[PDB]
Amino acid sequence: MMLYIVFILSVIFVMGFVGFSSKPSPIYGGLGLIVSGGVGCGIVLNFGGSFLGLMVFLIYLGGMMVVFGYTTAMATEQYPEIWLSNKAVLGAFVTGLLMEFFMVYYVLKDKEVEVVFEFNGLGDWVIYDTGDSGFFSEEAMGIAALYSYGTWLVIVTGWSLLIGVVVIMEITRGN
Amino acid sequence: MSMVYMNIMMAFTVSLVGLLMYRSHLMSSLLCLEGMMLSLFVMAALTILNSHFTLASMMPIILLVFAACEAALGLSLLVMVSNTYGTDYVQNLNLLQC
Amino acid sequence: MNPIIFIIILLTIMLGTIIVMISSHWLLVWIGFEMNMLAIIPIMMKNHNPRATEASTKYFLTQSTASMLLMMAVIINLMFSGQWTVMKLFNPMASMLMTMALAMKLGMAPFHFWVPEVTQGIPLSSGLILLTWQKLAPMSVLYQIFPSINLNLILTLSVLSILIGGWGGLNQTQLRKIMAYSSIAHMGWMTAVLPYNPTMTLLNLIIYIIMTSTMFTMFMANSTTTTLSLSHTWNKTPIMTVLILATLLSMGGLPPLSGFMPKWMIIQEMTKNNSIILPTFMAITALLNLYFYMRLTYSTTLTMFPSTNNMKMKWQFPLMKKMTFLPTMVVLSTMMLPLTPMLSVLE
Amino acid sequence: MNLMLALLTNFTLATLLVIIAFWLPQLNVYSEKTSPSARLPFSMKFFLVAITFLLFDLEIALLLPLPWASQTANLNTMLTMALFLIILLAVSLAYEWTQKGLEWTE
Amino acid sequence: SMMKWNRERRRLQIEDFEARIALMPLLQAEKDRRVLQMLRENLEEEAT
Amino acid sequence: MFMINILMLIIPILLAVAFLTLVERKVLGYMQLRKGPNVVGPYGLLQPIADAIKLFIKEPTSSASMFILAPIMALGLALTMWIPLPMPYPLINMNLGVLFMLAMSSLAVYSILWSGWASNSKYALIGALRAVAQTISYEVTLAIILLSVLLMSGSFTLSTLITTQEQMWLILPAWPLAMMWFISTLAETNRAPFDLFMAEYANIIMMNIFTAILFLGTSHNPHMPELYTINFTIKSLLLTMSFLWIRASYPRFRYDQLMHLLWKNFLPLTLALCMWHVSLPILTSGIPPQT
Amino acid sequence: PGIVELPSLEDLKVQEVKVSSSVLKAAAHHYGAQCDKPNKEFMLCRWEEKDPRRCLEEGKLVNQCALEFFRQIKRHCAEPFTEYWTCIDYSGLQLFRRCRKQQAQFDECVLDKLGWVRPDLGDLSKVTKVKTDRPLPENPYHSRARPEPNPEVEGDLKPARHGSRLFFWTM
Amino acid sequence: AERVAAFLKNVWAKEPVLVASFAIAGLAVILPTLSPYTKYSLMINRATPYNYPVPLRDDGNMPDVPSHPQDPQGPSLEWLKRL
Ligand SMILES: CCCCCCCCCCCCCCCCCC(=O)OC[C@H](COP(=O)(O)OCCN)OC(=O)CCCCCCCCCCCCCCCCC
Ligand SMILES: CCCCCCCCCCCCCCCCCC(=O)OC[C@H](COP(=O)(O)OCCN)OC(=O)CCCCCCCCCCCCCCCCC
Repeated sequence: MMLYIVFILSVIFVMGFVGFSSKPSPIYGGLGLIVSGGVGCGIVLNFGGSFLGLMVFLIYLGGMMVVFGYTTAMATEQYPEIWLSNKAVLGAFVTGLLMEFFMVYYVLKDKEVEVVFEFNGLGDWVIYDTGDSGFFSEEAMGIAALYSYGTWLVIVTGWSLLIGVVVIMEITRGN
Repeated sequence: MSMVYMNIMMAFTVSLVGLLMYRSHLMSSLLCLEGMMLSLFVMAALTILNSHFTLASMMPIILLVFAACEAALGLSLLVMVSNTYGTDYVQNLNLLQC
Repeated sequence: MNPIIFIIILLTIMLGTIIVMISSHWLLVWIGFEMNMLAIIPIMMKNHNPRATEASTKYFLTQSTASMLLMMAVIINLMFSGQWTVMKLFNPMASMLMTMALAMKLGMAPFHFWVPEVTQGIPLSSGLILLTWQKLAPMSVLYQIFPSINLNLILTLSVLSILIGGWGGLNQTQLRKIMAYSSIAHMGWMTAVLPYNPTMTLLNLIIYIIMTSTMFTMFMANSTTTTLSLSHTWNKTPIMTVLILATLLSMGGLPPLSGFMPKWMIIQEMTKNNSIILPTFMAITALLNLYFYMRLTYSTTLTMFPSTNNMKMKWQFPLMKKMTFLPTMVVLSTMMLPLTPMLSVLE
Repeated sequence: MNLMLALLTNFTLATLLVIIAFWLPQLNVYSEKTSPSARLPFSMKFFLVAITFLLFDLEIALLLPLPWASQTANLNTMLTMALFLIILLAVSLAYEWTQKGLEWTE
Repeated sequence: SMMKWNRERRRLQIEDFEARIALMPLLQAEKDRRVLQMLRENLEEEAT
Repeated sequence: MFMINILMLIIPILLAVAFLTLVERKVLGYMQLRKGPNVVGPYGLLQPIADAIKLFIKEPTSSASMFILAPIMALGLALTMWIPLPMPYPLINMNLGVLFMLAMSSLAVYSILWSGWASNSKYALIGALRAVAQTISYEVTLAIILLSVLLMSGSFTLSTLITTQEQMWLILPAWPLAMMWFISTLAETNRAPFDLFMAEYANIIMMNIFTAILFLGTSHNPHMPELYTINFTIKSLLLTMSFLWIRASYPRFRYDQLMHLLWKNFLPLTLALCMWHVSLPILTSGIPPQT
Repeated sequence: PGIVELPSLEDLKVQEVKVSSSVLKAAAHHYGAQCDKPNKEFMLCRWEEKDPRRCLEEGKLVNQCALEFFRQIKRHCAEPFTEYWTCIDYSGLQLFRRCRKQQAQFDECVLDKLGWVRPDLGDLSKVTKVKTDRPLPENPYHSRARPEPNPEVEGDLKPARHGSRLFFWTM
Repeated sequence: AERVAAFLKNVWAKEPVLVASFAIAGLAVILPTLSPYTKYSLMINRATPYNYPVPLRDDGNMPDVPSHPQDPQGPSLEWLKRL
């Protein structure tokens, strides 16, 4: 069963997406995005992306989603709603989970489903690589190449972040 | 394609529909805009990591920085909308119908 | 804004567009769009009112949706080709997503609903950037991916845009609403000819920008934003009404003005490929645009609407607005038809 | 497996210690105790501080690969781009500082 | 002091890497024989 | 066998935190010319037991779920921070151990947000938003300082900090960073003069354990691992005692002043020292090995 | 498509080097200076041929030189070597710097009983050259023929005949 | 000059924290260019062998490529040991 941990993790990924996509109060909305973000990091970890997965926790969850919850607490109702207590929120949740469960059924039963693309359900491990014994992490070498190879990426990315600060101070000044 | 792609593509679609089907809180839609980015981060990282395309390893990081920079701008607009009306309801943004 | 910051923000708007135009990598195309959107939100809010904030929010939501679909199409393309080169896409689903992302960014119908509302909600100077400079970056991408674009999709959007733009303008008395619908209708011509000859898509883009800039520049000179406020122009600057008439007749595609040139060259390129019905339908439908342009000339230049007593006090003061390049722009907008063969410089 | 077992234990033990802490008190059966728009309001300063954190945090993610970046043969380019990122991190702060973004007087 | 120690650590890493380089041929040869043997084994059960 | 190891880590942590409360009250007392607990058990050694029992039998919201999640998140994540600590051998040996701790520490700010949110009081919420702003502000210097230190170490591995300091503690080459790090941990743990309970005190010990490793590295002899643990424990205890020492001797900051303490003193100086420590290994030819 | 060719199990057989990783690590420096010739021929084969099948004989000589190497030690220097790799095996990282005394004893042993010299720092990382008789793989990637290029437009650029020839324009 | 030593003396009195930061950042930017040991950093990074050193087929005219790892030819790390 652990042989399909990446598929099991990706099923919870979708359920968490159905969570905040059905759009309960923006406070359970942010809780579903946190669970999916953490589950989403788990998938990246199992593919060899240790640094990319940890960048999700450090930046996405501990940075972006913190500011979302912070902003949500300052300007949004303050009182949540019992999850699924609203008809539309509950109707979309069941609809999503039904399609999530039906896709899971036909792919595992038939080891294949066809929705826009062709999907094969033999497992995710079957495409893994069978050759590496280098004494370094390839992820780390690729990311570390940013400062040598990606001079142009750094410049535009740096400028955008500086301009983000300038832009956000203008937007909120009010005169 | 592999099986995990089925669900990462399912999650992008779910958050796309969630984004285009509004309710009332403008905050609830910005989270759908960030669920879309999260799915695209995971989809890209799996492709790049599995294919061993080393220099592309920094693409997910750049995509994460820019999208978060976007969300910072989106939250700022939400806060300015909240000032004018006391709530982030999207039905209060209908002045420009005429 | 502090004038120095305003200049830097404008150069970031330009930098984002240029990054898209010079990039051979799909991530840098996405980054240029992201940077471009980031810097244009400031100039839309710069007068601070509920309408300017509504326009900026509606713009942000629309453009942000388009960029996530663009990134999704870029990743699908990577999965199926293992490369990032800005060129034809290697998956039909990637092409549908990119074409719809660019259509949303252009405001093409049926992704058009934001254009009239966002344009009405911001200043004239900001609207000029929205309807002119903002078309370059999406257009230059459509220019390079066109060999893989779905013909029924690109032609479906173009026809829809020529109809929606023409009909939507008939019911408008707001000059910013009129210009927005004019922009939608003109986008429809540029993408109709793209599958056949991308050069004639650049020709129509250049000439549309030149004439659209001339209009906004002339609206800004007298600070006129409604039909009735523009109808006072004859009693302050009579020269401006003549230039407004000429430019509006040019935008209508009437010979021998410069605006006839793009429509002329597109019909030629479409018939060479045995497209007879579509250019005939398109050209007839453009008569809607000429109608609500002609309405504007009636209340501005060809009749004299009633004036006000306080208009007498304006006669004593001169225009102090910069009106940069207006004399050159108006002469390119009206008197360029004899030099039509010069379009080869765009080849 | 080890990490998953450790996380499961840590958050299972926390869960147990939380529920029983919610239920052990009801052993006493204490007597019933009769105790019968959308802005806080919020100040724009507490919003800017969070956003400035986010934007600086993003620029930190760009610096995290620095320990690995020093291992390259193109050290002149690496050093120039590293000092570029930190300096613009300082430039952003100097803009915040000089435009009173870092104040608390209303 | 940090400079002296870090230089000494780089030298140890070079020696550590060089021991690997000396052994890579022997590990590469056995990896080849394990891959082909596994493929040959799979082909037999495929035939049946 | 692994399950014993995780139990042999959690239970001592809870016992250590329980008796840290005793040490706090006696250490503060003697600095204040009094004694502190010396009646409940000899030298007060049973005071933590008495407090615990009393607390759990005492008589005991806007969101029921969030009122349950908040204690679990803080308590679960406080214990998780200990799994990669080389003492000298980590329970979980991670190549990105330092990066893991920054990530988990960041999530700690959620319990503050959720607990304030679940309170139901507008007043309670803004108090939480002030606490969240203090934390994330001072997470900036922790991350940048830690990055500056790791440029002399060479990786994100926590056991590599042991090897980095084989000849000499990093406090000597990095005392200006250690100063701002130590204050940032107090602000991060919302300790005096930045105080504007189990999970809270577990972080306090863990942050001081992490400080000893980062700046006061203990020599490790593989044949006698227990000596490292003793020396390691002593260094962390004294660092924890210095938290008590600092609390007794200072008044409290104002909220705007501690924001100013970071945004206008630590961050400008922390940025410059980051630049300095990127350049220094390159110009001295003392770049550490990547492995 | 064709049938993937696979050598039979009989051809894949060879006497293994059944010593643990710390045993290899301890002999690695001497091993890389004694068995360099057969080692480098196998690696030149692998990089040149890009095919594990085309280098199965060369890989058997790698084992033969490795087995012989470990017998040289077992015949003269067993105890100093056993004492040395037992020190390496203790460390979790299998560090060299923790066993410099036992490494020393092993070095004088081989330098007296066998005449071996430990390569200096940087030696095993040199790019060397190998004399081989195996023919160079001419088309290792098994490429097809490349498609023919389009004709090269050549000649003098004369002005366009009668100008643009666009509708009625005479220039 | 002396109009400047009075400026510097004023900031040293009113903003010591910033004077230190701007002093350290200037040293960080400048010293790497003026240091004689910055070249050894490039060499040491270039001397670390991550990959296998693939041999060269010995056509017959490669005089400076060694035939054996212990041969005199080829680059040497002698500077590294003394350094
Ligand atoms: C070049 C090759 C292609 C050929 C196509 C033809 C191109 C021509 C158009 C190009 C653009 C040029 C525009 C010409 C502007 C003419 C302005 C003018 O002549 O004066 C306008 C007049 C002056 O008003 P005032 O300010 O009082 O000055 C009095 C002096 N003390 O203002 C007034 O007194 C008010 C006038 C009342 C309104 C009259 C409306 C009719 C105007 C007809 C001219 C415009 C025609 C444009 C269409 C092209 C025609 C073919
Ligand atoms: C010099 C290089 C060679 C080194 C050799 C040694 C020579 C050292 C000479 C250094 C001289 C530097 C002098 C700089 C002084 C700082 C300017 C200044 O006076 O700022 C004062 C002002 C005070 O602010 P405030 O207290 O809020 O208001 C007054 C209330 N009484 O504050 C302000 O005006 C706002 C300014 C804030 C921005 C300054 C900090 C920069 C941002 C942090 C990054 C620090 C690293 C520097 C990065 C720059 C690129 C290197």
